[PDB]
Amino acid sequence: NRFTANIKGLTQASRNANDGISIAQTTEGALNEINNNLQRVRELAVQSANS
Amino acid sequence: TNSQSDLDSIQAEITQRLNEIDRVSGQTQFNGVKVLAQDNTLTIQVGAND
Repeated sequence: NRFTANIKGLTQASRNANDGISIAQTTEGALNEINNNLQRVRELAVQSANS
Repeated sequence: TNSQSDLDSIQAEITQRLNEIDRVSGQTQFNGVKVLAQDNTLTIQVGAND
């Protein structure tokens, strides 16, 4: 009985962990978009600096 | 030798040339920036560094 419980818990635990990776990837997409927007802002600031 | 009626015409030319070098420096601009009207420093951001 103990082994069955562990096996169930491990698989389910494994099944939830994939979800954590998915959440990280989702955050990364948004973060990547933010970074892209930021790169443009820095370039614009450099252009803006000239007298 | 030059008469004073000569010097009047030469002065008319000289004042017109000086009005012209006052005009072409007073109102000349690259992107709305009077280059010769006033003295100042234009700083160029030539690098990613500050």
